[PDB]
Amino acid sequence: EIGASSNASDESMIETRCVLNSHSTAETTLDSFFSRAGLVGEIDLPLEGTTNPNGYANWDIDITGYAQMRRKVELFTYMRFDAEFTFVACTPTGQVVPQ
Amino acid sequence: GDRVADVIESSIGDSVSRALTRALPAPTGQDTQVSSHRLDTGKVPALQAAEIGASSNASDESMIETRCVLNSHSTAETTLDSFFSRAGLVGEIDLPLEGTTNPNGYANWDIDITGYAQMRRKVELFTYMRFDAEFTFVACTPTGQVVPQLLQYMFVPPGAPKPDSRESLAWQTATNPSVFVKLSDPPAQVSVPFMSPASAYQWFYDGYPTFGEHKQEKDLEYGACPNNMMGTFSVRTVGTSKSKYPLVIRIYMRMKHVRAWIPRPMRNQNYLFKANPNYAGNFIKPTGASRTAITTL
Amino acid sequence: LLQYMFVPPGAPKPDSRESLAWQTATNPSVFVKLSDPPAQVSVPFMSPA
Amino acid sequence: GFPTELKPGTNQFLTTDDGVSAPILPNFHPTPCIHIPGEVRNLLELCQVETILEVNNVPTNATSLMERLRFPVSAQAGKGELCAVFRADPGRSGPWQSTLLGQLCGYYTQWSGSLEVTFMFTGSFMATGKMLIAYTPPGGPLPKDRATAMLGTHVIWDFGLQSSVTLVIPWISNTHYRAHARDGVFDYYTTGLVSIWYQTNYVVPIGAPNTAYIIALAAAQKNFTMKLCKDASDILQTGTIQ
Amino acid sequence: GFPTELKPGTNQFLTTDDGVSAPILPNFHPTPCIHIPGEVRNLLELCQVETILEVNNVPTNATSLMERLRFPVSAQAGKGELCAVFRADPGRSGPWQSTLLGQLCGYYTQWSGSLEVTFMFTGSFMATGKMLIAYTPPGGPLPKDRATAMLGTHVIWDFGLQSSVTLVIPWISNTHYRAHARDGVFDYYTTGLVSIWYQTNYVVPIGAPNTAYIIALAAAQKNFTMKLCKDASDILQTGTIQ
Amino acid sequence: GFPTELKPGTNQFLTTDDGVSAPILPNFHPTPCIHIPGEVRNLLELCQV
Amino acid sequence: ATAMLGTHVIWDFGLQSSVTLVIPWISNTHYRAHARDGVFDYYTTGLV
Amino acid sequence: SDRVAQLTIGNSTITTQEAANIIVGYGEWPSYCSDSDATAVDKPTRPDVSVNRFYTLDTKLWEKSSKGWYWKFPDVLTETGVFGQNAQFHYLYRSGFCIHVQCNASKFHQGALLVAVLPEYVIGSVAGGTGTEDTHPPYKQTQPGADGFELQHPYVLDAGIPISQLTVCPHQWINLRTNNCATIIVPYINALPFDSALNHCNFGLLVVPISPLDYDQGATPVIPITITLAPMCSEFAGLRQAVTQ
Amino acid sequence: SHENSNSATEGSTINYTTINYYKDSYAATAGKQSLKQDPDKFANPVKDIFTEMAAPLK
Amino acid sequence: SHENSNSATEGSTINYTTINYYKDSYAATAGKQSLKQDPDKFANPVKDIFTEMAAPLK
Ligand SMILES: CCCCCCCCCCCCC/C=C/[C@H](O)[C@H](N)CO
Ligand SMILES: CCCCCCCCCCCCC/C=C/[C@H](O)[C@H](N)CO
Repeated sequence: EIGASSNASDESMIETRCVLNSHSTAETTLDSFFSRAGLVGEIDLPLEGTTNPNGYANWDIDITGYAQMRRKVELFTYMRFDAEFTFVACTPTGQVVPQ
Repeated sequence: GDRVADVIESSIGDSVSRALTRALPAPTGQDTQVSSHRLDTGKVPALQAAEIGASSNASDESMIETRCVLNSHSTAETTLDSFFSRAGLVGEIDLPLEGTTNPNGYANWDIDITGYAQMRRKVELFTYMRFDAEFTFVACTPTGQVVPQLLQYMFVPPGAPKPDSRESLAWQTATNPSVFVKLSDPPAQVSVPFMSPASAYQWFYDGYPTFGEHKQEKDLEYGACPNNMMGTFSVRTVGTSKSKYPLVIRIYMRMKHVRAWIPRPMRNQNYLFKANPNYAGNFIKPTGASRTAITTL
Repeated sequence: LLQYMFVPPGAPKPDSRESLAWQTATNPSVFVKLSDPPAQVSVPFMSPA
Repeated sequence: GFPTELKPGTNQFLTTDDGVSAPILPNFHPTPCIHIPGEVRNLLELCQVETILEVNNVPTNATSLMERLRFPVSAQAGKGELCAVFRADPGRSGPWQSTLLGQLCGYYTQWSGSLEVTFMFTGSFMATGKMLIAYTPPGGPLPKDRATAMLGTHVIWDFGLQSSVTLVIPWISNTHYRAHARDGVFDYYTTGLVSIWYQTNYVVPIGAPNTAYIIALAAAQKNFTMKLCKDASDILQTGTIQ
Repeated sequence: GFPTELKPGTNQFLTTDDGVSAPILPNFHPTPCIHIPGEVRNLLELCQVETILEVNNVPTNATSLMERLRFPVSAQAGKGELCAVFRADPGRSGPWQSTLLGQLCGYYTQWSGSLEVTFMFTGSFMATGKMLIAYTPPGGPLPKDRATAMLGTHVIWDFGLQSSVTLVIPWISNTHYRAHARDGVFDYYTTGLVSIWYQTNYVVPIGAPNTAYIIALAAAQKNFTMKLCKDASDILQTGTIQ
Repeated sequence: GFPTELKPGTNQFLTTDDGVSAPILPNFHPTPCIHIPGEVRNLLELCQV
Repeated sequence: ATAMLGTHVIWDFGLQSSVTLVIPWISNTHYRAHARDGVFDYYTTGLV
Repeated sequence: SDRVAQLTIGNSTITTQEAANIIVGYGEWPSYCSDSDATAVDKPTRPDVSVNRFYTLDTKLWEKSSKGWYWKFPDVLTETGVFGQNAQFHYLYRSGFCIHVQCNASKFHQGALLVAVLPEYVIGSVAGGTGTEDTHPPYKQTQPGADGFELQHPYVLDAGIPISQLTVCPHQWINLRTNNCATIIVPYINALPFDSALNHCNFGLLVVPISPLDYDQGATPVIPITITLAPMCSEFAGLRQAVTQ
Repeated sequence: SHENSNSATEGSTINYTTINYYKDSYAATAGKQSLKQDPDKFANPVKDIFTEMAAPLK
Repeated sequence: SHENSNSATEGSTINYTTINYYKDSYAATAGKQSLKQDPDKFANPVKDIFTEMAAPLK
């Protein structure tokens, strides 16, 4: 009712033994959870098409276009961070071309 | 409190593991000391009893007249890391253009090193092994030619969504670690930690993972250790359309920081199934070669 | 893409391009492409003498 | 002309690799950080906050999706009947998916630590009663009756001024960590079952409602840890987000 | 812009090369290691454990593969006849392939150190006798008789309360190491021959079995070392492991 | 991500270049050297015979 | 299989001809009255 | 001073006059789980004398044509006494063992038994002989119970592993000419501090006659092999209702 | 090592270990965070804190 | 050199010499192990150890 999580411990409910917990909590930190590159935008540069037939495309920077990234980032209201952007370019067949 | 003698003097709770032996440094092979002819009664090093189950401790000096040899032969190369830290084939992924296995341009490889006898016989020598891993992915066409194709290797831990198509949403890799390399580049190489829930990988699990009746349909669960299911390996050709080239991907694993427990007899029969000690019942062959007679070579 | 395997005396000699000996689970192997610079390794003094 | 030799692993793009990248804007100083309350530093802080546990996750229609949050109790025949059961796995599909703890554990393959479940009684002040909440360690099937259920870890809940009671699910496992359990061979990592039985009855006087609802809140203790960060099990996206 | 010059050997994948690789899971801490008994630290520990030596490796059929482990002795004519012979090479095809020492030495090109072979007598308690076990250093052919065999290293075995005797095969070689010997020019690294001759007879009283079996256990001494780790001589695989 | 710039002379194989190469056999210790008479140390020793 | 569950000894024939089986004092009361058929079997010592 | 021995634990005592010393598995005595190794938070129960006692489970007859037998641990005791009751009522399990194999004969009998303890002894099937059939051993073969199971191909131990290398495991030899008993003390061997006593079998005990039994006609033809064993430092945790299998 | 103090976490009470090769601190690696947690600041954010073993409502 | 202590052989009595360029210790090289052996713990694991030159069975 108060709105506070119950503070009852294991020792105060059942007969417990002595366990030295050495399990690290490092991997649940913010940088460990978030510092993994994920898709945030995709740019298509077709030869003949209606989207970008001019050989260029302007992508308004926003990470809300893909649910995988959006669900993670949207967990918190305010986020302050640096960014590292990697651009993987290839033809639709996955082939690399001298462009 | 404790007032009765059987509780006060009780050894219950003594968690120290009494070890009759202690490890001693041995950088080189043991030296051979001078020995002379020895003619005495009552004391006899030659006669032993393998009945006890202990290896005979008779030395060279106690059997024949030996000289003094300073043995400087190093024992470094027989250590666990020296023996195991050599990359070997553990899995092969085929990505055909037209086929029945993986015609969709992607393939999910359940991570297991039991698919190749060369690696399996080495790793299966010990019951429990704890180590890091270093995986190298050599990709090429069936003719051995390198082609300008961009691939994605995804590590899919147990419980993560397995991709079902080359354009599946799971490839967004927002949380899973992924590697993007081209075939023209050197083979991709990453280091994988010890991810088992147990304190050590166990190649043989003499038990069942879940309770209940183990009928015919629920019979493949024997010998399967969930503590060794490290996840799935997903590879795809990065693109929306079908790839121009057929690809075959070979995955080489090299253990490091290896620790091993409980040595067991080395396999002597042909392997038949992954994660299964089954052997050809009618084709049981002897461990070594045979000879016509025991009195001749 | 080529594979160079060092086969010490006593190790099984491969008999075909798809032989099981190429699994190199113990033997040292080098995987290089012709476009890459020539493969270069250092070999110790391995003679019994 | 310093001699270097490229080793395998070059030219690759590893998404989890922590490396250095060229800064696009030299000499750029970001906006100074003012103090904002409620800063998180570890996801374990969020994993220790109680959230509503959808124990009664039977309904599916939109007009009654709200009743999944709580399950009812009422006057009974006093034979120790069963009220509700649910598995104790947080990252497994089921009731625990409604909790923030379960949602976060969906991002981590392995978890270790004792969980805590608090049930809030929302009945009238004049309604009393006792309920038995029992946790069955792994290996034992669903208890057939209260006499079988009492043999495991359990708590006796007495309705009173203190509306809620806390049931601690102790960390009882053979392995240091539990991988995510599911149907098949991976049920080896099951945590067990939590069953709620009527201890005596739900006693209510004349003039008060005959049916009362219980709200279950689930959270993790201070020894709870997570390992092997993995991809999300659910992708909240059907096509392209337009 | 640090000037570097790539030297030959780049872009290659050396399977035995010890290098650094990018960690897939940052900040991941593995499961803590509990104490497990029987940890190995060096393969020499396994090479010093006695294992059954298939001296009588004549049979091939499945129903009698078990009799390869032991070879028989019986009452004889007392002329010092020959009982069994076998080569002392551990990594060579033959009896030594049944031993863990031989199986491990199959993984190493060069070995150096004295070997030890213990024969366990499994006859009746009332049966006595003496046997001569002689080791012939390299260069000498198979001895034609006991008089020739005694000239090399040998031990006289007396049956008694101590069932087994230990024959030490001393390290006698011109080279510091022996490469794996086989038929052809590589027989230069032969270790020699071990032959077992009846010293006096196998004497047994009335009412006890006339034929008794001997179990041979082989192992390596504390000066045994191995070098030049190589690929396995046998590949336990016919097709693809399905 | 240490910035390096390749200078001319890369990818070449110089036969007289003294460089480091990856060892094929890790932790391998060669056979110990016994004393052998008549060791040469410089070709000038042979040029004076 | 049922008998082994109580106090027991394993006797090996050898040079030592005899073995000693100790019947420990296991009783609820400090003393045992003389047991016999009927209600007085309450003081039974057990079976060997 | 080494041939006569007496092992006492709990309320049971086992004696022997032709012993052949005692083998401690991997040179480590059984011990209770340390607080830095334990992972369960509930306080384990340590019944002590009620479970740490010598259980005589079954008797097998050694014959001139016997192939060998094996038992699974603690399967053999999952249904025996207070130990079995505790193993059924408790989810977790931890204990050592002291296995005493009895096989007594006369001075005119001959034969040799290899008594070994192989941890995680996974039994495989014959795969239909040719090896094209993906079979699995039945429940009665993977968990034989207190009756053990007779090996079909003792040369490969029904698992593709030669018995010639079985001596690398803690083992003793029962050679009827000298000794009539084998004593092996096995600590807890697992990758986990605790495990289920029903689903998981920590190790399997193998009794395979390497040298066939022989005797002239007229002597006692029944040579029984009796297995006697006693858990050491047994712990249990995770109590719930009893589970039979 | 004189670089710009322009990382996203500058002016904080916590120390990181990062690798950087440029004058701008925001180009550095992610590094290691401090393992400090404040679970109570969400779990029990009450004005008058109450004892565990006692009655929450008195 | 402040890195994570997450190698597979951490908390051991033996010292390794490894080369690492990342904050995770399991990415390091294999390095050199200590040449410690315990041959007796398999070869002669008896309770009452017996002298070499004496009679094993007395
Ligand atoms: C090569 C230059 C790349 C420049 C990268 C700049 C990225 C800056 C990081 C944050 C970008 C904003 C992410 C989206 C924020 C909000 O969710 C949306 N604006 C919603 O309106
Ligand atoms: C790029 C990501 C690669 C991830 C590599 C993870 C490998 C983890 C190492 C151990 C893998 C398990 C090996 C096989 C274990 C057992 O033998 C089988 N599971 C038998 O069931």
